[PDB]
Amino acid sequence: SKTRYYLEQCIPEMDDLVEKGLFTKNEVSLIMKKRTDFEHRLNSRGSSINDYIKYINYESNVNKLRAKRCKRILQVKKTNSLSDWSIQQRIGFIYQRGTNKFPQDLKFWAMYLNYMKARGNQTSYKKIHNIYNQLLKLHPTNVDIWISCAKYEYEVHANFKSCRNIFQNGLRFNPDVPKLWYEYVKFELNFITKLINRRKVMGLINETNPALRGDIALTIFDVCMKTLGKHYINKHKKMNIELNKETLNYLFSESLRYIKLFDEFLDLERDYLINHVLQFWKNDMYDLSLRKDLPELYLKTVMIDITLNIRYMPVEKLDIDQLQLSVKKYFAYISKLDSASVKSLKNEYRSYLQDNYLKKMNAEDDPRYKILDLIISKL
Amino acid sequence: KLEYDEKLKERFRHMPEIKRISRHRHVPQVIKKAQEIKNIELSSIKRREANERRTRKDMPYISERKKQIVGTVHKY
Amino acid sequence: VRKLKHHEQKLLKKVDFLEWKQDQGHRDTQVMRTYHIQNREDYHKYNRICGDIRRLANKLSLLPPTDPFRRKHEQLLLDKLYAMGVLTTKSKISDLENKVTVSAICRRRLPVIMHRLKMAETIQDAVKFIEQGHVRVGPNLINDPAYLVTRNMEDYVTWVDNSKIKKTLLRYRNQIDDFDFS
RNA sequence: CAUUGGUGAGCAGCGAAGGAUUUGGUGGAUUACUAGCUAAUAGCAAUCUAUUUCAAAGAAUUCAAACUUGGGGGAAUGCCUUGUUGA
RNA sequence: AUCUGUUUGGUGGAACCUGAUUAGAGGAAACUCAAAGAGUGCUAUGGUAUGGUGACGGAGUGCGCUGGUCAAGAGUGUAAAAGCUUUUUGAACAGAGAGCAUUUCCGGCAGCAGAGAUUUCAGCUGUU
RNA sequence: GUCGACGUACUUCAUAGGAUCAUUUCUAUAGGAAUCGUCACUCUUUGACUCUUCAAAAGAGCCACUGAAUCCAACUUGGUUGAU
Repeated sequence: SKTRYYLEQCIPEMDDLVEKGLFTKNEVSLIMKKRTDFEHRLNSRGSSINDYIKYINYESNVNKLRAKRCKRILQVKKTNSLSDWSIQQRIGFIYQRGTNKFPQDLKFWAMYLNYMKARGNQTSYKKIHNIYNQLLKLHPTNVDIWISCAKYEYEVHANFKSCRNIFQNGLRFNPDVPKLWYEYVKFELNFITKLINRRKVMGLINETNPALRGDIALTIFDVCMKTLGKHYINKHKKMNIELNKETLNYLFSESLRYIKLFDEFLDLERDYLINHVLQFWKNDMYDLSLRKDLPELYLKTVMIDITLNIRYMPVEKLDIDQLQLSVKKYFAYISKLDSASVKSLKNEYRSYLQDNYLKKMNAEDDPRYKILDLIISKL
Repeated sequence: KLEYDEKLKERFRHMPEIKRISRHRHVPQVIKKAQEIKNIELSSIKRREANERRTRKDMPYISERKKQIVGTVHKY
Repeated sequence: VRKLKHHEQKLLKKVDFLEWKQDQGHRDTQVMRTYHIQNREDYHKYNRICGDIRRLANKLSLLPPTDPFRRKHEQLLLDKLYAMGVLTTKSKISDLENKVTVSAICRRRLPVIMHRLKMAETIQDAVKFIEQGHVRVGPNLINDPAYLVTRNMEDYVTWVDNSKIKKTLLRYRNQIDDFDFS
């Protein structure tokens, strides 16, 4: 039977261990009794994934004991024999059998992947790719596995082509998940930032382009808005107008969180990216006017633009002319908006300018801070 | 189970009653009678060839795999 | 043994743990169940006696038919077996081979006689009544169930006196006389 | 009227800090009393086995050996017997 | 009604006959013991078991393999063509992990430095 | 006249075609259908046990000690402001 075959496959390792001074024959017999129990539990009916986990833990501690015994007796870090890789091969085989039998246990899949990544020198990139291929075919609608695949390929191999292909296939399978779009934008921004800093490194060693601009991330942004809106409508499909307004509000939050990612990206042209996203939101969506449909969100976007005109610049090195231009834009927006909207926008702008400059610098310390306090009192 | 049975049959095919059971087939009566007629005729040819080999001091022994061939165009 | 599958039965046609050819159909067990025979060897002792009868009958048959010796001995055997009660009739010579059975002898045992005499409802009841000391054949109490009753001896197979069975039947008919001890 | 029918309710009488049925277990007896163990003229009983082995004695059917079978007919092949063939 | 006696339903069940059965026929109790039958449920999965006995693995390279495109050749057709076929070759490109080879390097040590979760990890500089 | 011959009347004797089973594989036919080391559940049949009815009958017997059950008596508690 299968248990007998697997035990007879375990035999040559114990031949090697007895041949070296590492283990006594009785100790080998006790180890094989435990392995007999575990192999019977795996190959019988009524098994669980916990039996696989316990067997892997047992083999791991056997390997640790073997390492200590090889350090102590022979005074060598490792022998050149079968026994130093055979337990590792067995643990990989137990993981493979467990994933084949219960493919739905994502924790066991993660344990398999972590183990195969951890034994880096002995494993193969081909093996990690095969485990990813099996797992991605079995669970194509799990976004985290696609993200982990792309992350492994980006940090370990720095394979930007494979990372792009992984993200594109994953978004083909999961077009409704905002998280995968976000990670794709983050990867592309990381790639172009690394290209920019690599060009800068070259320019300092020795002696434009839409790729360096960020138009790839902008196109991913636009396709994200269309696809996420369409799939959100398909999931939740006068009342249609209310649903469209709710969809626009839902997309607005993801857009603002993309804005926060752009603000996190300091090296990139934040002003360019914010200009593009506010251009998109200035363009009408869902057959309704944005400002008329969501005046609170329109006022929020106007205040966001007015603040981010100078928010990229530090408060210590703030430009009085830029602050005056922002205040003039705020006054124009207040004139355009309703009186309650103008009052709310003025209060928000005053609070933002206060938290920017008034807490940072004193009116006695800076002569321009007195003018800022006067402008805040006027607002 | 089937592979083990085949290997065991191959191992012990040489035994008397295993051979007896294994070679048994039901054969039509015409084919069986013609087989025994051909057996008798072959035995008669064998005794005639034995008499010829007794008469002739040196007769060539021709192979069963040679008997059917009258000739070849290109000689070897 | 579980039920054999089709391919197993072909290779195991002769296999049987419960019926063997030497058992002869469990004829002995059948006869002991019919007549409540307790001893195991009673059928085979009876069968040996039947075999002696049949061997003697075969030899008398191989004698010539118009032989005074043959005719006298066949009539002697027929009369003796009829007097014992093994043979119901004396008409035919061929009954000395056809109608001599173990069951014919077992029908002359005391419980079968009592059950035919309506003394007991079953042969097993008759067996128990014999072992419990209720039955006498003449003045003599018989507690052996294997005791064989002759045609003449049938007329004295009776309940013992002072028997609770005898008192019960007399009390049922309202004819119990306590001076007679019942 | 009878009830040698059932189920009950009550007297006389009997009558000592109760009475009446039923049932499990254990002990003694059920033949007529001379003690336990063993390798037994003795030793042991807390065993010994660190003397427990040597020597002596000891081999007929010249393997005789189913007194052991239900009855009637048989016996391909077994088995038994006898004869024969070749070693 | 010291009227009448048919019906319907209970109770009872002799004689004859008929059928079946026979250590007489049952009944009750169970997380009891035993012999079998039938039907279900359950990844129930080696068509030749795993990535490895330093007889090895990892990295790299060479060869091979795959796909479409382009060019050339050949066949067919034509008044020239176009078109079509190709078990013909070349080049560039995109690959797969899926074969083969290695007389390249790494699975010793010392030191530096970084990162990860005090240890670990690969890497660098030397040496063997 | 349990006699013959003849006449008459009566009684009884057919047979086939096909399939299956029977050889510890094969009943003679390729026109057919069966080769796997058990895990569990459900249902069903049967037999043991223990008790018992029809429904009895017989007690390996006697003493002693030691438990248990049941029915009365007595005592206790509840009960006509309601036991059964």
